[PDB]
Amino acid sequence: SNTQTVLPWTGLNTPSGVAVDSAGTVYVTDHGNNRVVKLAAGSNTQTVLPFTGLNTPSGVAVDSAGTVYVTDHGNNRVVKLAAGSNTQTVLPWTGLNTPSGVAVDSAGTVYVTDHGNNRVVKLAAGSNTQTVLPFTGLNTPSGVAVDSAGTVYVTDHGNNRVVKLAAGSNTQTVLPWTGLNTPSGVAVDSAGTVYVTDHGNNRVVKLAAGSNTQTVLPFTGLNTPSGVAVDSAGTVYVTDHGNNRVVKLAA
Repeated sequence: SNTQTVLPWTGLNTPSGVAVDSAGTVYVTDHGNNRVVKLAAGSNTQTVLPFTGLNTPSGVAVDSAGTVYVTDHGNNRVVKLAAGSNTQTVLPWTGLNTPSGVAVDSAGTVYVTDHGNNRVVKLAAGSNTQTVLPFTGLNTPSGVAVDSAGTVYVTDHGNNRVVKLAAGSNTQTVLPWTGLNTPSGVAVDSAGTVYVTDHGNNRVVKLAAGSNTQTVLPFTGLNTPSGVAVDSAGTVYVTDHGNNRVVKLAA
């Protein structure tokens, strides 16, 4: 598709992050209202998830079980809420300063970019052992994604680059993403295409696996795109921060 759709949310303010589950439900960190909102596919009526005491949440992810993970930036913590529950769980991150993004893989491992500590950390499901991913040269990592192979993708906001790290590997690859400025969000689809939100150029770009040739996605009227998600159908969802809206673009 060539023309974007504005999702029927109400009362958003400076939305910071977006996730989408297998059922097409869309989840948004309504950063300016200190809450997390949820929208079923083909619904015009959001619901507010019963998190407690959030403060300018920066990012969101959802796993196969429908559990929702939120980087509660203002409180230096990451919380999760299982589907149907009213009790949030504070994850056992230690030494976590300012979480800027969160991703969860199919095995339930959680990945968090720590903006204030210039690093990316992960929590294995069940084990709850934090480890620091051996990225090198980072500078205020702003978002994170994980593909089905376990490759971790980080937007290295300070160095205008996207870097990836193969699972258990010691090889970090800079994506040959020409013209990138201040990347702020990342997502990866099942074909390994990478989607990045770019503040400097105020746009959303994508890069196919094994490609030097980006596409600028034809969104329109964006003011600071802040988060991005891609569903199994290839629909691209973007939080339009400066416009208090969430836009999407079918494949």
